[PDB]
Amino acid sequence: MPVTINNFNYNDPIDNNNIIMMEPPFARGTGRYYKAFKITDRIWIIPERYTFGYKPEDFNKSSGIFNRDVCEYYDPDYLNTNDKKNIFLQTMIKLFNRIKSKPLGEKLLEMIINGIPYLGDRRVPLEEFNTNIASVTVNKLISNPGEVERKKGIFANLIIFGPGPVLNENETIDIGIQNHFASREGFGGIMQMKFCPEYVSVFNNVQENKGASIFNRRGYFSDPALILMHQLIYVLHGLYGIKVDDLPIVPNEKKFFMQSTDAIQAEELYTFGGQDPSIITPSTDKSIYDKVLQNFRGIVDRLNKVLVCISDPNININIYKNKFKDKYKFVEDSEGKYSIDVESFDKLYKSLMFGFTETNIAENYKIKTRASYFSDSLPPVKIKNLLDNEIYTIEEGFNISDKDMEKEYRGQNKAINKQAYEEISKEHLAVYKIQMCKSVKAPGICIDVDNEDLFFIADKNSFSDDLSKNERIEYNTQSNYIENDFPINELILDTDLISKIELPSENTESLTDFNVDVPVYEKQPAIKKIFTDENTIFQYLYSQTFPLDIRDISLTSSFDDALLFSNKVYSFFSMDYIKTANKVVEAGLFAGWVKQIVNDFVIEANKSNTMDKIADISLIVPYIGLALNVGNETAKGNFENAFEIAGASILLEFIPELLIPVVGAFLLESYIDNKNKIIKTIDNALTKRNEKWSDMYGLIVAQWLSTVNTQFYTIKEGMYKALNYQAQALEEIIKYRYNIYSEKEKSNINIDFNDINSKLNEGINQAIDNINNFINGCSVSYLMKKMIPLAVEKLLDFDNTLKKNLLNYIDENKLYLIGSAEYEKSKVNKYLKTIMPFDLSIYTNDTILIEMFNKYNSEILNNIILNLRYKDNNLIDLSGYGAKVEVYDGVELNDKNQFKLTSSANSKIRVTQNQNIIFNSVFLDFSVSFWIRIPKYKNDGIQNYIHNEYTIINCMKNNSGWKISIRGNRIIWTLIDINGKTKSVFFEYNIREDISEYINRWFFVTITNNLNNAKIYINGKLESNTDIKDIREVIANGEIIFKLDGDIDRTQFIWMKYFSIFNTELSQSNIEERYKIQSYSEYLKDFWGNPLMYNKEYYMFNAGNKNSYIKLKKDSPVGEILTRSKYNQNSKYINYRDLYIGEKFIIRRKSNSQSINDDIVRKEDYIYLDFFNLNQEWRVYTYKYFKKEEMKLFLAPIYDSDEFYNTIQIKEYDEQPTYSCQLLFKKDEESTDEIGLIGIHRFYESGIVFEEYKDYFCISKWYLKEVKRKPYNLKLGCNWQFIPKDEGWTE
Repeated sequence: MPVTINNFNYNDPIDNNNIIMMEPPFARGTGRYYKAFKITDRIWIIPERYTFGYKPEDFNKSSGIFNRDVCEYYDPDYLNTNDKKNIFLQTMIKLFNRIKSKPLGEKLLEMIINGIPYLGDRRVPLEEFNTNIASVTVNKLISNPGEVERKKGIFANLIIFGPGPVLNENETIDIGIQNHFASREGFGGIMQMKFCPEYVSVFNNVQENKGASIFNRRGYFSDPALILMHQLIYVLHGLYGIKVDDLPIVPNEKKFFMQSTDAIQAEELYTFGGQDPSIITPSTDKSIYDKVLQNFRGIVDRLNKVLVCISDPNININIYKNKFKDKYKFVEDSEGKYSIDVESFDKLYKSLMFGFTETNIAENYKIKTRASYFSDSLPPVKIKNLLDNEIYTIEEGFNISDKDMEKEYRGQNKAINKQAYEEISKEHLAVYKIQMCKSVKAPGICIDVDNEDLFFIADKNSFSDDLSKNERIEYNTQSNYIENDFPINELILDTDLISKIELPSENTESLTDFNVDVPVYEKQPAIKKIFTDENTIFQYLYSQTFPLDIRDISLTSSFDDALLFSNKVYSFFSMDYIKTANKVVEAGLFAGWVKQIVNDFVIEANKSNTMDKIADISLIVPYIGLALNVGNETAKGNFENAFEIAGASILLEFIPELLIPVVGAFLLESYIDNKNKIIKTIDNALTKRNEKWSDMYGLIVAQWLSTVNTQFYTIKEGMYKALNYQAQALEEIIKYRYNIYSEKEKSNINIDFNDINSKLNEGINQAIDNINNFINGCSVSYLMKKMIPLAVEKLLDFDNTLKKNLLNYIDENKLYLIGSAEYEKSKVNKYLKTIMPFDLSIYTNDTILIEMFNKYNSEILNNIILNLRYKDNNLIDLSGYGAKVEVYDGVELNDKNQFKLTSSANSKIRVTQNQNIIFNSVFLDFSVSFWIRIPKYKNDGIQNYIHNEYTIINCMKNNSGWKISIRGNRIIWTLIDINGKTKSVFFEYNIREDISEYINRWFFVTITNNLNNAKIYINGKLESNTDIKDIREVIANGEIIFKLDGDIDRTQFIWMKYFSIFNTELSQSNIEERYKIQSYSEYLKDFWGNPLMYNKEYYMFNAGNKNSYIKLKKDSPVGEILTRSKYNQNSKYINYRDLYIGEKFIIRRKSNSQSINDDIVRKEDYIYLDFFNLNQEWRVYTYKYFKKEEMKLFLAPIYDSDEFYNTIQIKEYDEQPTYSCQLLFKKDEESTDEIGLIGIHRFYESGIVFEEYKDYFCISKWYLKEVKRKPYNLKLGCNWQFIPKDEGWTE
């Protein structure tokens, strides 16, 4: 039969059957009875204020509190009269009907009703049903008081009292005697409950978006009749007796900003559900499991031993034995002897522990609840009337589809309903506050902070170290890993407990001994003063807030001034924003000023890709340090620089000390002489090692989740608060500016505040989205980088020791006992090689962590191993792992990451790596990318060109590795194989073809090998490929040393720019992006790729013609174009074109010619390109009003016209990187429109000597298409390459 609610009023006469006057167990024998109603059998409601342990004066509000976590509300005038008691009882009936509606409520019930507590705790022999114990029975009055008093015994399972002296507090107390509890040792007892239906908690969410664009009423409130099932699941645990006590999670209190909280056991963590039960280590899980199993076996022994009761003759035997067997799910043998089935007990334990939880109940009932135990909270709000059927419907609840609210959880939104659910005045709320004040005796600055805002950091005393126990293993031992996931189909298969037997009656004899212990509660002070000077969130969020009674303010960027003056506020935005906000305008431009300041606020709050630079950083929020200052004072300096040089470890202000004990070795002393069972022991040892790997990973994950995410969530909450405060301050300032003036401007220009409020809220929402994404990525990066390697090191050492021990054992015993051994030698040599990969999907289930972990792992810029970059005249790895580099300050290098390597031993770079990261078993898969410049041959050393072999990059550690060699016109990549053979990759440049653009030029090279193929990229394309299909099984273990390692001529020096080695697959669509990112630059390029320089000798080169230059004759000053020649010296071995030809285009200025001062780079600079010929000065001239066609520029004598603007402009006209420039001679400065397009014209120049047929490159309207469609300009007369002279190139 389904559970049935009995409906009746409060003034009904005492029937002594359904409305009795019992005595609560904690009342002992005082003699003050209480009326009590029953809803369902063994579920007694008793409406009255809980007064067992509290003083009568305790109820009124005082300066004290009870517990240091929750915020409390006092009220003495609750449940005063019969009307209030009747309303309480009606609300209880309504809530129970709401619970009974859904099938899951019926499953939760019918389980705390049919579960009868065992008769008698351990202080009784194994053959007695000692009914006279305070944890079983209570006494009820039969006769009307005054002449005759009788007491009869009545059973119970749950007694629901009223609220305590604090309405918010709800608890489920149990019964225990002489400091020993029968509710934990598999027995169970009657339990009480405290409750109040009206008041409910108010929570909030961050990731999601609120329905309304307002923060006056924000968040949600918890639905009544769902707080109740939390207490009922606690009651079910206590009643079934599995409320085992074990290691708590103590909050650390060794610092001045730590949270103070009472210890919390696993009972409060196993029922809240979600990701919280994952901070409970599997060792503690198995310990609890074993304790529960042992207790149940003990009760099996007691139940099989008991045979007669000597207290109440009315009690039967066989029916009670059958009922207890049904309750505990035992197995009855044909001889009447009970037992325990391991699978049945495991199923029961999982169903009772993981099967029911608050998150699952909320998801089933479609009710909004919090995300985790460690989360935000808000002051509570009451409900005006829970009985009015227009507000709360027992079929749906707060989400009535009639009023169009069953969507997006609209029913429980505080802002949208806003009318039927009053708030609670803060004139009676008492909270635990901490007063943080400066070291000075009287600073005038003493800040208050709630205890609910500080950082919660766990302590290392709360994590067990069962890994270090010496383990004995034999062929009969298999260890089962207990899961932490509940399939909801268990209850479906159970199907409403059809097989349960009807419970026996509740009429037994009365009790005699009623001695039982009762708790005593005491108040605490609510003020705690500490002296601190380390500025943090608690010191910035207060300075960002202005007093309520002030009217006019003015933002400023001085935190010291913000603390000193209450008039000003602190703003971490830009100085232009501060100036705009401080500006004062007139009535004419008020609307324009308002729009401008709102747009500026939105743009300033929306920033995600600041300082787009070649560096490998995806996203960053550049005002977190300026707004919060969390860590080692990240506010000062550059947050971007600090992040890029310190990794993700700079935000946190307390680095946890990990607990990674060394795991104990195995004791495989089974000593089986025959029956070849040693293989079973070996396999069991391997499985046990796997389980220990899993346990260590779980421990690391639990500690991470307990500390790091908590601190980062506090950071995110502070960010939300700061942004909201800034928006509110801006709106208040705008309102004051509007209100300052008289009615004239109000009538002339009209504006409403709702539009600007909505715009500001939208901006805040977008900014919070970006900040949340950044913080989540940072947290996952820290987890994957700074914690796992230590664990994998410890497990690798343990694996080595275990392999040695197993090898010694097998050699000493089994090698002689059994001939066949090579199979298990191969097993112990191969299986113990590969490590178990990490995977968060096994140790966590909720999508919030998994999705961002997957995104981080899919990201390609988070897989750097050996990020080599220049930073402060030193080489520091930017990968974040931390590698030791040995260099001195004597050497001098350019800032833009330039390395020069030669045969001299003076230049020495030593790198020691932390190659203990999760290893790559397959290997044969990586990439190496770098930028090279190589010298040129000087027609000397044919042996050097042909025979010589040299290299600068190598990895030779265990006589098998890989290296990259460079020859004269060759690129080689050699890898070694354990067998003896070697595979090599060859590439070369054509030099007899007379076409070359790589020689003495920067060139990007990438080598990428996978299991299938090894590929070479030099320009983003494939030219030469060869197969590496052979399985090499050679892994790079040692260091890589950068040196030629050969004493040769000093004339050779190799230039290197950017070394990056990836252990990740780089197949395609990433190499080209890397090329573009690392080659993109604002400045201009030389012939080879160096920055364009001033006062540098230059010569003409264009891709249109291979032989053209400008030369001025030594005898006579005439400049013109002649054809180029080859090298004058004859050399049949090799030949090349001539380069050091023509006249220089030096930028010589008489005012500043030597020691030019550092200037400021500006786009489209005004540069004059004129050269000097000894004492003759030339002038570049063009006839302003030219009427001819194809007219050359004039090299004229000196003219006294310099104030006129005949400047030359330089730019680019192609998207992809190149080595060329675009020159322009703009005669009119304000020519905002295009004067003309490109024109290549065949021209018969009117030369006196001869009519030269040239291809002149002028501004003509005959080739509009090229520079109108704007492709990548590679071939044109608009190249104008500037080729300097340097000692690297020998004439």
